[PDB]
Amino acid sequence: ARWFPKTLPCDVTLDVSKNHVIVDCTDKHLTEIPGGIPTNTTNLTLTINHIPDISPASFHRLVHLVEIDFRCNCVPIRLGSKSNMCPRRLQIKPRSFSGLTYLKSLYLDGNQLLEIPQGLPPSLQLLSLEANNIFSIRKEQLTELANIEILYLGQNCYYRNPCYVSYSIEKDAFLNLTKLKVLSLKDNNVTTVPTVLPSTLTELYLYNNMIAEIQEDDFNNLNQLQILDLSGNCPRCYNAPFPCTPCKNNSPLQIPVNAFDALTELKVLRLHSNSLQHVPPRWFKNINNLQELDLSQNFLAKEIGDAKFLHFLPNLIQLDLSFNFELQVYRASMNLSQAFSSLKSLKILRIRGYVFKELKSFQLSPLHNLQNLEVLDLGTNFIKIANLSMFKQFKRLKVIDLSVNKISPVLEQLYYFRYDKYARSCSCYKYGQTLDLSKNSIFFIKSSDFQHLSFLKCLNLSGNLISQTLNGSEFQPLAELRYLDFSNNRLDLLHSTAFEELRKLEVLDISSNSHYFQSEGITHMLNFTKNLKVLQKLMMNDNDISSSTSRTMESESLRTLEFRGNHLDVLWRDGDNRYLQLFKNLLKLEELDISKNSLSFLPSGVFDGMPPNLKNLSLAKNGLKSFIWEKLRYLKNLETLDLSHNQLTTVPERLSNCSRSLKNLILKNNQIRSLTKYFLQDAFQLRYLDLSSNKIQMIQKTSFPENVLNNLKMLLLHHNRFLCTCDAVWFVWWVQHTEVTIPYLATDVTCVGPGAHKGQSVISLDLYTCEL
Amino acid sequence: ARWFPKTLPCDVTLDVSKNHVIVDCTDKHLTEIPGGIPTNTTNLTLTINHIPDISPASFHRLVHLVEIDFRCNCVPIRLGSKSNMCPRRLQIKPRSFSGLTYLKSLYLDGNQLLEIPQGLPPSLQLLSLEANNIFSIRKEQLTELANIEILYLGQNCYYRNPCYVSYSIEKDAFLNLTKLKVLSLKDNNVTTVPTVLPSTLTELYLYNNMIAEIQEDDFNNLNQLQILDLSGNCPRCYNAPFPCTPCKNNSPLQIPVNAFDALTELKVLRLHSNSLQHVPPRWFKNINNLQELDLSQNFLAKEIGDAKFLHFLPNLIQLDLSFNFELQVYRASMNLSQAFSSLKSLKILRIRGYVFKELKSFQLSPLHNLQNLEVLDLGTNFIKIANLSMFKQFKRLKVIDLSVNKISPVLEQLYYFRYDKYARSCSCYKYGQTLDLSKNSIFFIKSSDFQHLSFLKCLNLSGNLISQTLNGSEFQPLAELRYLDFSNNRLDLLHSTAFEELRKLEVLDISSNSHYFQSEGITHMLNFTKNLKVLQKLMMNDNDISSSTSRTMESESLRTLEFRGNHLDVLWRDGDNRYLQLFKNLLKLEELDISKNSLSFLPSGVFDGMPPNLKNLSLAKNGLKSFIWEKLRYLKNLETLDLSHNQLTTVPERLSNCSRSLKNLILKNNQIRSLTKYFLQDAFQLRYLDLSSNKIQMIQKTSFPENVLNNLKMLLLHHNRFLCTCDAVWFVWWVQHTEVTIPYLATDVTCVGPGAHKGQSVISLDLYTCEL
Ligand SMILES: CCOc1nc(N)c2nc(-c3cncc(F)c3)n(Cc3ccc(CN4C[C@@H]5C[C@H]4CN5C)cc3)c2n1
Ligand SMILES: CCOc1nc(N)c2nc(-c3cncc(F)c3)n(Cc3ccc(CN4C[C@@H]5C[C@H]4CN5C)cc3)c2n1
Ligand SMILES: *[C@@H]1O[C@H](CO)[C@@H](O[C@@H]2O[C@H](CO)[C@@H](O)[C@H](O)[C@H]2NC(C)=O)[C@H](O)[C@H]1NC(C)=O
Ligand SMILES: *[C@@H]1O[C@H](CO)[C@@H](O[C@@H]2O[C@H](CO)[C@@H](O)[C@H](O)[C@H]2NC(C)=O)[C@H](O)[C@H]1NC(C)=O
Ligand SMILES: *[C@@H]1O[C@H](CO)[C@@H](O)[C@H](O)[C@H]1NC(C)=O
Ligand SMILES: *[C@@H]1O[C@H](CO)[C@@H](O)[C@H](O)[C@H]1NC(C)=O
Ligand SMILES: *[C@@H]1O[C@H](CO)[C@@H](O)[C@H](O)[C@H]1NC(C)=O
Ligand SMILES: *[C@@H]1O[C@H](CO)[C@@H](O)[C@H](O)[C@H]1NC(C)=O
Ligand SMILES: *[C@@H]1O[C@H](CO)[C@@H](O)[C@H](O)[C@H]1NC(C)=O
Ligand SMILES: *[C@@H]1O[C@H](CO)[C@@H](O)[C@H](O)[C@H]1NC(C)=O
Ligand SMILES: *[C@@H]1O[C@H](CO)[C@@H](O)[C@H](O)[C@H]1NC(C)=O
Ligand SMILES: *[C@@H]1O[C@H](CO)[C@@H](O)[C@H](O)[C@H]1NC(C)=O
Ligand SMILES: *[C@@H]1O[C@H](CO)[C@@H](O)[C@H](O)[C@H]1NC(C)=O
Ligand SMILES: *[C@@H]1O[C@H](CO)[C@@H](O)[C@H](O)[C@H]1NC(C)=O
Ligand SMILES: *[C@@H]1O[C@H](CO)[C@@H](O)[C@H](O)[C@H]1NC(C)=O
Repeated sequence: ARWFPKTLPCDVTLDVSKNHVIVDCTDKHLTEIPGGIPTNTTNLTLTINHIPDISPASFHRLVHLVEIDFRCNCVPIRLGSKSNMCPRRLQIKPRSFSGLTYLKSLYLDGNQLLEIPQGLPPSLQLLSLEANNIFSIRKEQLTELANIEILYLGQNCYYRNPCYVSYSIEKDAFLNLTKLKVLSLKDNNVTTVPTVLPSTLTELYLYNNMIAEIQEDDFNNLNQLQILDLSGNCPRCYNAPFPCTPCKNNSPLQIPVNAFDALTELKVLRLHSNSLQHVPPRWFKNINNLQELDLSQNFLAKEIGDAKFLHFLPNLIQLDLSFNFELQVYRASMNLSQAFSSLKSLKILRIRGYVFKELKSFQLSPLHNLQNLEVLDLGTNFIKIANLSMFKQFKRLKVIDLSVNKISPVLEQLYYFRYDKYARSCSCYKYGQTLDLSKNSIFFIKSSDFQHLSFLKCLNLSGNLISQTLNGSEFQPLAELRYLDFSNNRLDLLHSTAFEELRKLEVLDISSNSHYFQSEGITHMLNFTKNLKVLQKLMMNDNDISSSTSRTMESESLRTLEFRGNHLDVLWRDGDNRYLQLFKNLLKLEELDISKNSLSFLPSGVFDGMPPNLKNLSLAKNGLKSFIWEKLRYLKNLETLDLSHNQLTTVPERLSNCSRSLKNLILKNNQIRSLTKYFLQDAFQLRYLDLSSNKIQMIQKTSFPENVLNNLKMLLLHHNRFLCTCDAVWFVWWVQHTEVTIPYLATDVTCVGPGAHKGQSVISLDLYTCEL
Repeated sequence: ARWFPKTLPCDVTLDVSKNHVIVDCTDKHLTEIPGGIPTNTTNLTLTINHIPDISPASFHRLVHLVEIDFRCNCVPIRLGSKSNMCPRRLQIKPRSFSGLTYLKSLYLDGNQLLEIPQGLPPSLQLLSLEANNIFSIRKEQLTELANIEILYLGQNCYYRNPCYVSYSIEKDAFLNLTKLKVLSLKDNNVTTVPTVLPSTLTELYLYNNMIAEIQEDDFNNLNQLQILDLSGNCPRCYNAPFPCTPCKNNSPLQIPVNAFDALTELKVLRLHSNSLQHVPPRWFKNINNLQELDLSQNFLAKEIGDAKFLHFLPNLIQLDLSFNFELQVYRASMNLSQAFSSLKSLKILRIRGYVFKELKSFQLSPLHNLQNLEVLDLGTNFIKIANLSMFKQFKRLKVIDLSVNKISPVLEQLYYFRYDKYARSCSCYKYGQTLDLSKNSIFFIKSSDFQHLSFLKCLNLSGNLISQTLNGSEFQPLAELRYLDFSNNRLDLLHSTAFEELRKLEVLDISSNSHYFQSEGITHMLNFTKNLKVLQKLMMNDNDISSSTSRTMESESLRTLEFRGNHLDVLWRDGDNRYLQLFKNLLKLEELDISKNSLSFLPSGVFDGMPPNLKNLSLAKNGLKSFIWEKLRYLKNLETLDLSHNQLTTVPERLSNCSRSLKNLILKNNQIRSLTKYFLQDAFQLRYLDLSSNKIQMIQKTSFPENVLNNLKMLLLHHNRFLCTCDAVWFVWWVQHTEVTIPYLATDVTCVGPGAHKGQSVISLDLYTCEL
C-alpha cells in the first residue's frame, strides 16, 4: 500500500495546517543524526540519544527548522544513567546553527555545555540550556541573543550537578536583551539578584540559590513582571529530603519593606522556604492584583495568628502557609487571625504542617464569609480531635482536605518537600463537595459523626482503621453521597446490608480490605451489592478473597467491577461449581477485571457464568497456561479481551469461530511461538491485536490475511523472535509497505537470525537474494 | 575425573549402609521409563511423568526393586494439569510386577486405574491407589494381597474425582488380609463401615464419606486399633469451602454408646465435622489410653459447658473443641465446664470458633491447675474484651494464642476448613512463653496492659492498628521479652526512645509499617536502635522508607538487618551524601538485606559506608544495571554476595582481584551473555557460584580454571543459552566429565543451537564430528 518504506528510525508527523513537519527521534539509541530527515522539516527532536557532536553538516538541508530539541545527549553524571554514562561533553562546531535562518527554539539542556553556543540565528526566541556547566554569564556572550524572549539557564550549579564556585553574572548582562520576557536562573548558586534586568520581564525565577539579601533597587524597573519566585534562598532545612544549608544565624531572606513597589503587575509571588518569621504588610501596598502567594516552609506559625498583610491582598486567589510550625511544638489549636476574613477573592487556602491537636469550629470563623473559598487543605497537621459537623458552614467548598491526620472518636506525593517541584525531565472531586479524611486514625464510625453533612458528594475514608461490621446504619446523614473511598480499611462484611444507607452511591472502593478475607471461617456477604440501586462502579481489588457465604453477586445497576488480586482460583477450585455464577446477575456489568487471581486455568463454566452484557474482560497476570478459545462464543458482547502477561502458547485455529464480536485482542507477554495457519481468517471485526513480547518466529499470509489486517487501527509485534530467512519474505515485505500502525519498527521489531541478519530491524531488511 | 558421564535424566544416589540405590525421576517430562536405569536399583520414583503404560519390559532387569513410586502419570482431570491433561488412563500389562520378588511398596496413586492391579508379588507390604477410579472392592481382587500391611484406597470417589455411585465393598473383603495394619478409605462415598475388618488393624481412616450410622459391632474385633478417623460423615457445612452435603435434618453421625468398647488401645479418635450435639460419657468407658481427641466442627457449644465425658480422659494430651459455635449466636462469655480440671495430662487445648465477646479470668479457672498445659488456643473467637493480666496464672504455658480476635482497649492457613488436611501431593516459640495477639483491633497500648506478664519471652502484636508514637513507656512490664513481632502496624518513629523499655529484646520485627513513611514531612528516627543493647536481629522490610531524620543507625549488638522493600534509591539519590553511612555504625552487622530497594545503580560511597564486619549482603531484585565490582574490596569480610534477579550484563575481568574473601556469588536471573576470559582465575576462596538463568552462550576453560572448580560445593549453570558448535568442545567435554555438582544437567543444561542440537541436553551431546 506504500511504494517507499520509511527506513527512518523517527516518527514523522505532518501538520499541513501549521505547516509543521515534526520529526521525533526521542530515545532511539542514535549515535549520529539519521540520514534522510525530510527536507521540509520544521520540528526536529533528538532528546535522549548519544549523538556526540553537532556540526554544520548536522542540519544540513533543514533550513526550514523552527525548533531543534537536542536535550540530554550528554546528561550530567549524577542526573543521567550510570549504566550508560556520557563519556565526553557534547561538541558544537562553529557554524552549526548560523544557517538556520528560521530557528525559533533551541533546546540544548543536559549536554554538559561549558559555554553558551554562539553563532545562533537572529530568529531565536527561546534558548534552553538547563543542566549544563555554564556558571559565568558574560554580557558580551549574550550579544547574539538580541531578539531572545525566554532564557533557561538554571541547574548549571547545584547539588545534583555541582560547579564548586559561585554563579557569576556580569553587571547589566541581560539589559540589552530588549525582548527578554522569561528568565530562569534557578538552582544555580546565585548570590545576588543580578542587576540591572530588562523591564520587559514578565517572569523571573531565582529560586533555590544562595541569595541572602534583596536590595531595594533589584526590582525597580520590573513594572511588567507577573511571576517572581525567590523560594529556597535561606531555606528552612528541617527534614529536607535533599542536601540543605540554611542561611547563617537562621537568618531569613532579607527583603526591604518596599522592594516590591514597582511590581505593579505582579500576579504570583513565591517565597517558599525562605525562613521568614514575619510578613511585613508594607511589602504589598503597591501590588493590589496579587492572586497567588506561596509562604510555605517558613517560620510563620505566630505570624499566622496576626498576618496584618492579608488586609492588602483582596484579589488573592491562592494562599499557601503550609509547614510553618515552629520546631518541636505541638500547638493545642489553630490561632488564625481575623484578618483572613478580608481575603475576599480567596479560592484556595492551604495550611498543612501547622501541627496542632484540636480543631474546633470557631478557629475557622475568619473563613465563614469567604464567598469563593473552594479548597481548604488542612492536611498533615496531626489533628487528634475534630467535630466533622463544623464543616456544615462550608457547604460551599469543593474540597475539605484533612488527609494525613490523627482524627478518631491533587498535589504530588513529594510536593512541599521536593527541592524543585517544577524540574523538567528528559479521583472523585468531579462528583462534587469532597471531604477527604484519608490516612487518619478513625477506628469506629456511626451516623452521628456525619450529622449536618448531608451535602457531601464524595467522602474519602481510605487508610483508616475502620474494622467494624457495617450494617447500613453508619452513614445515614450522607443522603447525596455518590463516591465512597473505603480502601485500606478492614471492612467486615458480616452483614449483607453494608453501605445500603448511601442511597445515591455510584462508586464504592473497598479495595485492600483484605484483613478479614485472610482468615478461615469468617463470614463474607458478597451479595451486599443488591441494595445499592444506583451503584455504577465497585472496586474490590487486592482483598485476597477466597471464600464467600453468598454464591451470587446481584446488581441491576453495576457496570464495571474491579475484582483484581483475589483468589478466584480457590473460589473456582476444579470440581466446585457453587461460585461459577458469582457475576451472572450483574445484569448490566460491562467491564470485569479479574486479572491477578492465580487462574492458571479457567474451569469449564466460567464463561457461561459471565453476565450477558460484558464488553471488556481482563484475565491478565493470571499464570494462564491454557485457554479454551471456543468458549468465547458465550461472551456475545465481548469487545476487549486482555490475556496479557500469561503463559499461553497458542492462538485459536479460527479466531472467527470463537467470537463474532471481539474487537481488541491483547496477547502481549505470553509464550506464543507461532500462529495457527488460519488464525485471523475472516475476523472482520478485529481492530486491535497486541502480540508483542512473545516468541514468534514466523508469520505467513495464511494467518494474517490482508483483508483483516488492513482495518486494524493498531498491530503490535515488537519483542518477538523473528527469523528473517527467505521464508519470511511476505511478512518482511508486508511490514515494510503496510499502512497499519505498528509501534516500534525502529527499536524493537527485529530479526534474531539467522546470524547474518541478527539484531537487524525488519523494516531495513533487503531480501533481494530471495528473488534471483 | 569421570570416565563415563551419567546421561540418565534421573538423580541416582547411593546408601551403602541400607543397600539403597535410589533412582529419582520425579517430574522429568518422561514419556517412557528412561533407558539404562542401574540394574542394582532398589528405589525407583517416576512420579509426575507421562509414561502411558506399564508392561513386563518396564522393570525387566530391575529385579532388586523394593519400592516403585509410579504416582500421577495420569492424574484425574479435575485434580491435574489442564494444560497437560492425561489423554488415556495408565495401562498396566499382565505380569508387569510379578517378577519383582522383593517389591515391598507400590505407589500407583493418580493414574485413573479402573481396577486393583493384579499379579502383584507376595513381598508387597504397602499398596497405594489414592485418586484412581476404583470404587468397587471385591474379595477376589484382594486375594493377591495376603501379606499386605498398608492399604491406601481413598480419593477414588469424591467431588474432585467423582464416580457417581456409592462405594461398594464386598462383605468381609478385607478379613483375610491377616497382616493389614493401615486401611484408608477416606474421600470415597462410603456409606457403611465395611465389615468384618481384620483385627490386625492399628489405623482406620473412614473420613469424608456418607456413613450416617455406626453399627454397635462395627469395631468389635479391632482390639489392636490405635487411630480411628470418622470425621466428615454428617459434616457441619457452614462456610465449607468445598461442596458439602449434611446428613438429613442436619442429623449427627449416630454412634452407639458402646461402639468403642473393644478399642482398648485407641490413642487417636478424630470426630471432626460429624454434627455431634452431645458427647456421651459412655463412649470412653473402655478407652483409658486416649491421647488425642478431635471434636472440632460440630454443634458442641452447649456441651462445652457440661462435658461430663472429660472425667474419663485423664491421659488425654490434646483436645480440640474448635468451631462448635451455634449459628447466629454471639455469646457474651465462654462457659467451660469444671470437668476440664480432670484433664490432668492435657498439653494442648484448642477452642477456636466458639464466638464470644468477653473472656474474663474466672472462665479459664477449670484450667488453672492442669499441670502439663502447654498450649491454650483461643483464636478466631471475635473476643472484644480480655484482661491480658489473667495470663499470669498460665506462666507455665508455651503458647497463649488469642490471634484473629477483636480485642481492643504452627497450624495451616486453611486448617479447620480444609476438606482433607492430610491430602497427599504428587517464628518465636523457641524463645519461651508466647502471647499471640496478632490480627486484633488493638489501636493503642500502654504499660499497664501487660501488668503481671513479666515472664513473657515473645509477644506477637502483628496486624493490629497501633499508630502511636512509642516513646519507651508502652511495654515497661515486659522485662524478659526477647522477641517482639510488631509487623503490620502503623509505627510512628517520632521518638528515638521507642522500644527501649524492652531491655532484653533480641529480635524486633517492624516490617510492613509503611503508613507514616508514605507521607512527606513526617519525622522518622531510624537511630532508635542505639538503646537496645542486646538486639540481634532487626526486620524493617516493606516500610517504603525513603527519608530519615537520622543519618546513621547505631548498634553495638545487631548482627542481622532486613531492610528489604524500601527506597534506599531515594535516600542515596546521586549527589546526596547524607545517608551513605546509614549502616556504618552497626558495628557487628554480619547480614544486610537491601534487596527490592529500586537500586538501579549504587552511588559511590555505599560500599565504604558498609559496617566493617558485613559478611552477607543481598542486593537482589533491584533492577541493578551496572555494578563496579572493584569496590567489593571495601567489604573486607564479604563472604556471600547475592545479585540475583537484576539486569547485570557483565562479570568482572578477574573476580579474585575484586575481593579476597568472597565465598558465595549469586548471579542468577541476570542478562549475562558471556564470561570474561579469566573470570574465576585464582579465586581460591570461591565455594558457590550461581550463574543460572542468564544468557550465556559459551564458557571457555580460561574462565573456569579447574583448580577453582574443584573447590566448588556447587556450580549452577542451567537455563542459559548454550551454543553447541564445535567451539564449545571443551565445555561439553568438561560438563560431561566433571565431578563438580551441577543441578539439572539432565533437565535444564541445554543447547539452543545450532539447528541440529536445539533443545538437546549438553550432557548427551556427541561431538566426535569435531575431532575427525
Ligand atoms: C463465626 C464466623 O462468622 C463471623 N463472621 C464475621 N465476619 C464476624 N464479625 C463479627 C463481629 C464481632 N464483634 C464486633 C464486630 F463489629 C463484628 N462476628 C461475630 C458475630 C457472630 C454472630 C453475630 C450475629 N448477631 C449477634 C446476634 C445474632 C445476631 C444479632 N444478635 C445480637 C454477630 C457477630 C463474626 N462472625
Ligand atoms: C510534622 C513534624 O514531624 C512529626 N513526625 C511524626 N512522626 C509525628 N507524630 C506526631 C503525633 C502526634 N500526636 C499523636 C501521635 F501518636 C503522634 N506528630 C505531631 C507532633 C509533633 C511534635 C511533637 C513534639 N512535642 C514537643 C513535645 C514533645 C511533644 C510534646 N512536647 C511539647 C509531638 C507530636 C508528629 N510530627
Ligand atoms: C556554591 O558556591 C560555594 C562558594 O563559592 C562553593 O563552595 C566551595 O567549594 C570548594 C570545593 O568544595 C571549597 O573548597 C570551597 O571552600 C567552597 N567555598 C565555600 C565558601 O564554601 C560550592 O561548592 C558551590 N555549590 C555548588 C553546588 O556548586
Ligand atoms: C455418591 O453416591 C451418590 C448416590 O449414592 C451419587 O449420587 C447420584 O448421582 C447421579 C449423577 O450425579 C444422580 O443422577 C443420582 O440421582 C445420584 N443419587 C443420589 C441418591 O443422590 C453421587 O454422585 C456420589 N458422589 C460422588 C462424588 O461420586
Ligand atoms: C514546533 O516548534 C515550534 C517553534 O518552537 C513550536 O511553537 C511548536 O509548538 C512545535 N510543534 C510541535 C508539534 O512540536
Ligand atoms: C482518597 O485518599 C487516598 C489516600 O490518600 C488517595 O490515594 C485516593 O486517590 C483518594 N480517593 C479519591 C477518589 O481521590
Ligand atoms: C448496626 O450496628 C450498629 C453498631 O455498629 C448499631 O448501633 C445499630 O443499631 C445496628 N443497626 C441495626 C439496623 O440493627
Ligand atoms: C445474601 O445471601 C444470603 C445467603 O447466605 C442471604 O442470607 C442474604 O439475605 C442475602 N442478602 C442480599 C442483600 O441479597
Ligand atoms: C526405599 O524403599 C523402601 C521400601 O519401601 C523404603 O522403606 C525406603 O524408605 C526407601 N528409601 C528411599 C531413600 O526412598
Ligand atoms: C486486670 O486484672 C489485673 C489483675 O491481674 C488488675 O490489676 C487490673 O486492674 C485489671 N485491669 C482491668 C482493665 O480490669
Ligand atoms: C505473628 O503472627 C503473624 C500472623 O498471625 C504470623 O505471620 C507471624 O509469623 C507471627 N510472628 C512470629 C514471630 O511467629
Ligand atoms: C510517652 O508518651 C506516652 C503516650 O504514648 C505518655 O503517656 C508518656 O507520659 C510519655 N512519657 C515520656 C517519658 O515522655
Ligand atoms: C537519634 O538522632 C537524633 C538526631 O536528630 C538525635 O536527636 C537523637 O537523640 C538520637 N537518638 C538516639 C537514641 O541516639
Ligand atoms: C546469607 O543470607 C541469606 C538471608 O538473607 C541466607 O538465606 C543465607 O543462608 C546466608 N548465607 C550464609 C553463607 O550465611
Ligand atoms: C588487583 O590487581 C592489581 C594488579 O596485580 C594489584 O596491584 C592489586 O593489589 C589487586 N587488588 C586486590 C584487592 O587484590
